[PDB]
Amino acid sequence: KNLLLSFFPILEWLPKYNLKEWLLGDLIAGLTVGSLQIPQGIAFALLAGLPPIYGLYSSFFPPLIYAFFGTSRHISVGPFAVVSLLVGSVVERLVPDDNGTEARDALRVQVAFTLTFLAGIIQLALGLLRLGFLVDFLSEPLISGFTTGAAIHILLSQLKYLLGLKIPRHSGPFSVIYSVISVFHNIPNTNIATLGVSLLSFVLLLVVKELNKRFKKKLPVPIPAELIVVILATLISYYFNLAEKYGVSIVGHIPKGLPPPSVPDLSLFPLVIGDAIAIAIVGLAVSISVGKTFAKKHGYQIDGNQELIALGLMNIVGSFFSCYPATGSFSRSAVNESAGGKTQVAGIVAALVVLLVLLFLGPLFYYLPKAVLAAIIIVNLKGLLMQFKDAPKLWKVDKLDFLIWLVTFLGVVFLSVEIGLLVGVGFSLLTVLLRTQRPRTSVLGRIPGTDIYRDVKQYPEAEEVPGVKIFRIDSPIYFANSEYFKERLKRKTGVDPVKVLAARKKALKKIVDFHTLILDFSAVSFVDTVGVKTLKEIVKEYREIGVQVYLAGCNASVVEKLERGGFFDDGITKEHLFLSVHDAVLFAQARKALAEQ
Amino acid sequence: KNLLLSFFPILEWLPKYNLKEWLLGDLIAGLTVGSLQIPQGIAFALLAGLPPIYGLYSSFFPPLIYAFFGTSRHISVGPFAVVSLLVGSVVERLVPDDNGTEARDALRVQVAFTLTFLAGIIQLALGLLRLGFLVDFLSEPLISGFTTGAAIHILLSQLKYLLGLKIPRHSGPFSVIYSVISVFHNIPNTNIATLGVSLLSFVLLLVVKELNKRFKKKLPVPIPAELIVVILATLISYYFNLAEKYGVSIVGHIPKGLPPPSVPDLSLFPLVIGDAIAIAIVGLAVSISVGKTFAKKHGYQIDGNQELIALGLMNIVGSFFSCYPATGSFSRSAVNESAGGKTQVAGIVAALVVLLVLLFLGPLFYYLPKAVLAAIIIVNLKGLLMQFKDAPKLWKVDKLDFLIWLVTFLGVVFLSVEIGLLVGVGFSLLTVLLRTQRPRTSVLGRIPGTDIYRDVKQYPEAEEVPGVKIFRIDSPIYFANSEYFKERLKRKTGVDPVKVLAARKKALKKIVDFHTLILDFSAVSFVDTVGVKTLKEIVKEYREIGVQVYLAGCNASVVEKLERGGFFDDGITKEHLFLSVHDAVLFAQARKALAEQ
Ligand SMILES: CCCCCCCC/C=C/CCCCCCCC(=O)O[C@H](COC(=O)CCCCCCCCCCCCCCC)COP(=O)([O-])OCC[N+](C)(C)C
Ligand SMILES: CCCCCCCC/C=C/CCCCCCCC(=O)O[C@H](COC(=O)CCCCCCCCCCCCCCC)COP(=O)([O-])OCC[N+](C)(C)C
Ligand SMILES: CCCCCCCC/C=C/CCCCCCCC(=O)O[C@H](COC(=O)CCCCCCCCCCCCCCC)COP(=O)([O-])OCC[N+](C)(C)C
Ligand SMILES: CCCCCCCC/C=C/CCCCCCCC(=O)O[C@H](COC(=O)CCCCCCCCCCCCCCC)COP(=O)([O-])OCC[N+](C)(C)C
Ligand SMILES: CC(C)CCC[C@@H](C)[C@H]1CC[C@H]2[C@@H]3CC=C4C[C@@H](O)CC[C@]4(C)[C@H]3CC[C@]12C
Ligand SMILES: CC(C)CCC[C@@H](C)[C@H]1CC[C@H]2[C@@H]3CC=C4C[C@@H](O)CC[C@]4(C)[C@H]3CC[C@]12C
Ligand SMILES: CC(C)CCC[C@@H](C)[C@H]1CC[C@H]2[C@@H]3CC=C4C[C@@H](O)CC[C@]4(C)[C@H]3CC[C@]12C
Ligand SMILES: CC(C)CCC[C@@H](C)[C@H]1CC[C@H]2[C@@H]3CC=C4C[C@@H](O)CC[C@]4(C)[C@H]3CC[C@]12C
Repeated sequence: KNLLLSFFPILEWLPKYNLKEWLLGDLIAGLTVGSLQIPQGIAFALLAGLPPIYGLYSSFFPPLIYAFFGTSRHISVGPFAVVSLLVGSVVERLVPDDNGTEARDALRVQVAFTLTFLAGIIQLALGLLRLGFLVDFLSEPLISGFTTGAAIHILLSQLKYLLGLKIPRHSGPFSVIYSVISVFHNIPNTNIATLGVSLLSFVLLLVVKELNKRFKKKLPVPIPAELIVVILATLISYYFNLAEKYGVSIVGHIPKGLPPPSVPDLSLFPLVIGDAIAIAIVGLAVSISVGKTFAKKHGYQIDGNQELIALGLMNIVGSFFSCYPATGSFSRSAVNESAGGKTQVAGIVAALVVLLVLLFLGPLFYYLPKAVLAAIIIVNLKGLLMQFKDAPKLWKVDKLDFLIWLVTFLGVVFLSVEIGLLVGVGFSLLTVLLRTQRPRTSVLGRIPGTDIYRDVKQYPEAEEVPGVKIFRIDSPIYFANSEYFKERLKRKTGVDPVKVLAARKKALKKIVDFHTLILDFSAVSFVDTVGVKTLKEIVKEYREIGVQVYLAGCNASVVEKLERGGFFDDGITKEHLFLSVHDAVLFAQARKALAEQ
Repeated sequence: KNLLLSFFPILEWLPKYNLKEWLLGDLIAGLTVGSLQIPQGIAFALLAGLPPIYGLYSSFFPPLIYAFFGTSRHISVGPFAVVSLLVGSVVERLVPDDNGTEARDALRVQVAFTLTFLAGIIQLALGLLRLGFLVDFLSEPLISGFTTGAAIHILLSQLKYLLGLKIPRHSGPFSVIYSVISVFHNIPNTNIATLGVSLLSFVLLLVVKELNKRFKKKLPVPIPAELIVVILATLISYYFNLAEKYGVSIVGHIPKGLPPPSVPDLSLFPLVIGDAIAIAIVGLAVSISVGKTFAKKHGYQIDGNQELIALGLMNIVGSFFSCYPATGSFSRSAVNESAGGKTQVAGIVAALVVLLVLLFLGPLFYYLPKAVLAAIIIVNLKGLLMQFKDAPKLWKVDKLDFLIWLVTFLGVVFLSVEIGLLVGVGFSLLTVLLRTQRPRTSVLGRIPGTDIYRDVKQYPEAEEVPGVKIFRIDSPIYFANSEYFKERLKRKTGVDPVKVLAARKKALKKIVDFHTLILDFSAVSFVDTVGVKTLKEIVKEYREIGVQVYLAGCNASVVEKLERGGFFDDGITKEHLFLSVHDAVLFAQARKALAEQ
């Protein structure tokens, strides 16, 4: 049925695939992105603490399962920097670095699989419960700040491998600080051959990227920079024999064959559930952003709920077949699009490229120096570091949107990467309250010879009507701004009804300008519980000094809430609800005349 | 100067004190409230873990120092149940129950003094920084829930002393549950003589309270119930010798003489700063509520800032002279008023009554059974338990105000009393966002033969103007509700400008009803940063399909924010800001006519 085809998009979009103007483009794109996934795969695997094959596994399985369940047409899923950073934190925290290496690595990969499992389950859940609207609450400033912060950590991590130092470090509170000073202390312990192969690597990378960018096409497929750098460097470190002589650290044994089916031991569930929640939220945020970017630009739509289901299935399947959490990324996605990716056929093609390297090529990457992997990670990190361009832009336009960006970024650099995200998100939510908490109240008068009413301060043309004081709040009346409203009503109408009643009673036991306040509720989007209580109070007080309160403006839902909340018995009737300020004004004047006689 | 007289209110209100119609009333009230403070003082001291004299000290010093710095005229400050509960938690947590007794008691009273100190400093601070407006954010449902929850704990605590069991218990997560089952297990270990003196005590208390309530005045001063019950019971337990024979636990030695000046050792500052923050916030909340209640009822005003300074000075002085945190309370305050309290002279008088009992009477309360103290605490707790009457009231009117009450109460009973308060307060703040997050949007039309515009669904009379679509949100446009606004604008105007541009471009590369949207911003109280960005987007999209967007309504502050945020260059000019929907409608129609020719 339509349910089965919507819960497995492949069965809808694959039959309609036109093999003539697309298949060429998707195969080019697949080869381009596979050439990119192999080096980065292994890189991002080291950054995460796991052995190097996990990057090849994470680059093979995820993109397939997403091709099946996925709605986006330009996203490439796989191992991406920030998630790898988060997985790494948890691994090295639950398995410190202290036969021995294989024992530690076995426990490491078990922690990884638990993280992948839980992160997939959370994402799957959210998508089944149709809570995919909550990925809108993750502002773009929030996510810019968080990814830029996380790229500062990932840059500092890869300095140690790039020089050849053997520094231990942490990801805990203020860890970047003592990590950078740790590297400044140990810079005399620099391996010189490791700095050699690092700088050689960067030179070849920038040369090939600039060359294939500026120089002539003469190619259906672009020049794969990272691949050829890994290849030249592994050959150089095998011939000149860097590993054993000069002491340059190399990638270990990469085992041949398909992944082994494994089981995430949920014995570690209470240790890792917190960081699995952070992985899951980061993954959704980044992947769905990218989905939406390319969907907007190419004139189609993604479903946020089906996207959550797809990413969750991909992680859970992967958890079973020896992977770590994948996600989409704007880099691979841009590369996949610029190469001429049209469907998820490109994802399937790229995964077959990683498959043939898992199976055959395999242990030729024995003599690959870890410095060439660190250099690849630093040149990929350009993307996220160029987002510092966004702190001035936000600054100019909206300063609360610039604070979301700064709080999140500082929170991520100079505390934890989990805590950064949490504090950022909280601040993001609070900015809506700070926008609505001192709203813009006004006293309105009639423009002469027109039956429109506008602010009397801002439009000096407008004159107040005799006997009728009209006031207009331009916000919801809720818990955040309701005391304020009642204050500003008593200050801009120039009357406090309880003080006036006190003076009247004092004078009567010893022995106001207006007869009608019209509240214009055109901009009251909603009222909550405190709101209805505050409006009850205002009406009761102004009944006591003998002033009718008419509402002129109320939307349907605000009238229904006022009614449930019991606003329509204490003096006010539903016949004091008018459509526009004018209709209330007329009615007010008329009652006054008919009562004069 | 006026500063010195406002920073020491006594120097203003004391000279003007008329000695003829007031001094009698205040002396009656002072004696009534002192008769109440002695038994309760000692009671609340046991409830807090400290030795019994601390209640007499806390009943003597605080009321004096508040008389000097205080603005309220009917509040009585002193030891009150809920704060004593909180101090007790911290004491027995930092000093578990395991020569030995004096050593433990010395460390106990040191913890107490640190709490009093810090709580006074926090309250003093808040009042100097003029942050006394933040005590408005503490809803009445919040505080009803929290005090009712805390009275459940205080009732369960005093069951053990009332029967004679020797149960240990905690205040940690779900502690009420295992505390009640602990008492159900150990009910066979009931002392029978202790249950005797408990039930005797309650009988005498209810008899004397009912008697002096219903029966004839024949008295300038009411009958002090708690005092005469403590007196009869101590004499009974001395004559019949309950302590040694039948094993009834008694109050220890009450030492004679004034307090010793002490120093709160801030060596414990990092252990107790969290609970000192809870003490401080509870104290302010309760004391200032009461201040405001009696100020409203008697036709004067308190300053919230001067109240914070007064309560903080009182706690800091007291911390030095061997006290534990005091606060106002509605019970003593009601007793002080009903007796005929007119000024803080009543507080000074009551403190002299406690002074003469500290000095002289003193160790006659050796043979006082602790069961008579527990019974006094249970009959005083009536006050706070009758607030369960507030959960149905809130239920009827506002269900979000009923949730604030329930979340806080359940949070306090079935988790910690600190955590209850925190969760309650958070929920309280979030309810304002939930009120304003799906506001009431409308499309407005002109009432025929009137120049007022109101909802076309709710007022079927109103007709839309040709060419002009008028929409009105009734809320702030901030982070919480801004995506919603833009959705409902495209749904109720029946046009999506980006889809319309896409269709137009598709048709043009192969080869809407209106010309003007008027947003009525009369109820937009405020706009925040996300708000200005969302309004930029709407205007830019509707410029692209060739529809002018006019704003008709905006208050001063919303126009200034739109201007800073850069809203007034991307198509919109400040001449598209009108006063009322009518003036915009006229201008819209007119432009359309003048362009037809
Ligand atoms: C993605 C990254 C982030 C991670 C995700 C984080 C996830 C965060 C999750 C967030 C949750 C978000 C969901 C809320 C949706 C809003 C819609 C809404 O509530 O409208 C209402 C329906 O809803 C209700 O009112 C139903 C309430 C009943 C439920 C409790 C009963 C249990 C009783 C005992 C339970 C005891 C159990 C004990 C167990 C120990 C409709 O209301 P209405 O009448 O139309 O008028 C109101 C005004 N509006 C709504 C119209 C504006
Ligand atoms: C130390 C650091 C801590 C970080 C915390 C960060 C701060 C938290 C951030 C808060 C953001 C919002 C979270 C609150 C979610 C409310 C859920 C809800 O709607 O359920 C409701 C009742 O369900 C309940 O009874 C909920 C009771 C508690 C809520 C648990 C939330 C998860 C965090 C737990 C953490 C556990 C920690 C484990 C140990 C550490 C009903 O759901 P509903 O769907 O609305 O029902 C109506 C149906 N429709 C129609 C509306 C659908
Ligand atoms: C009681 C129980 C509870 C316990 C208490 C809990 C306590 C909670 C405390 C809560 C705090 C509440 C106070 C906020 C008051 C609101 C008024 C307000 O902000 O209006 C603005 C003034 O304010 C500002 O904008 C000033 C911002 C500058 C400060 C930071 C600079 C430092 C730079 C580097 C620092 C580095 C240091 C590093 C250190 C490690 C005026 O704004 P505006 O231009 O008029 O327009 C805006 C709109 N409005 C305001 C008009 C609506
Ligand atoms: C585990 C449980 C934890 C419970 C936490 C509960 C959740 C928290 C609840 C949050 C409620 C709001 C708290 C935030 C207060 C903002 C302060 C502010 O305005 O300062 C600003 C900058 O100052 C800063 O740089 C602030 C940096 C951090 C804020 C600290 C808050 C206290 C909690 C710390 C907890 C420490 C924990 C210790 C170890 C546990 C400037 O102040 P300002 O006056 O606006 O300046 C402009 C001047 N006028 C004109 C406006 C006056
Ligand atoms: C998309 C590609 C082509 C970008 C170009 C890559 C090469 C040519 C350039 C541009 C991006 C550059 C890196 C971007 C980020 C940093 C961090 C900074 O603290 C030191 C320089 C360093 C490490 C740069 C070194 C040189 C670099 C790798
Ligand atoms: C270094 C980390 C903390 C990033 C934070 C950078 C922030 C604080 C800096 C970076 C660039 C800065 C902007 C650079 C240029 C201008 C233009 C000038 O006419 C007004 C200030 C303004 C708009 C600056 C505001 C502050 C700013 C946004
Ligand atoms: C203000 C005064 C006069 C109120 C009257 C006090 C006496 C007569 C009455 C009314 C208040 C009563 C107590 C109020 C609260 C409770 C808790 C409940 O779980 C058991 C009964 C118990 C313990 C009551 C016992 C009798 C009691 C002490
Ligand atoms: C026992 C603890 C958890 C206190 C919670 C009590 C709550 C859930 C109960 C207590 C009394 C109840 C109210 C009692 C009477 C009525 C009148 C009826 O026409 C509608 C329901 C209504 C309004 C009930 C709503 C739920 C209610 C408020």
